[PDB]
Amino acid sequence: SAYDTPLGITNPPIDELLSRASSKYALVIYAAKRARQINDYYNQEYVGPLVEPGLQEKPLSIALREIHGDLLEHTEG
Amino acid sequence: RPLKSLSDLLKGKQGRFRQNLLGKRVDYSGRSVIVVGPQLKLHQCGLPKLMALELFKPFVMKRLV
Repeated sequence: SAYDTPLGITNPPIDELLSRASSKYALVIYAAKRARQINDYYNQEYVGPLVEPGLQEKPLSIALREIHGDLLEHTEG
Repeated sequence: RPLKSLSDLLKGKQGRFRQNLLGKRVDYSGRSVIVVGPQLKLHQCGLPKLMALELFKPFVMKRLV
């Protein structure tokens, strides 16, 4: 199975991410909350990045790839 | 020309609810004429370098320091 190699913002696919949360809006908060987390760590919630980050990756993009790999929960209140 | 009463502040299309409250001008924004982008991907858009500069002005200022 192959769709193709995605470019930039379209990676990772939204479909593979939606399997990790309930709705698209939940997914938004997920990456957002984690994005602030990573940035706080760069200028010391302080954890990660769990995945090997390519240089200059926007912490939002890092948080998305984290959710792709099931690396974080992910509890809804 | 009739003087603008207190009621005239709230009521019209220039009344606060339309002119300011719901609709208001914003920072970090720009505009220009559009041209066809046939070589672009569906997730991409062509941004004039000058416009992209001023829009991102603080961002480039930070990384260049």
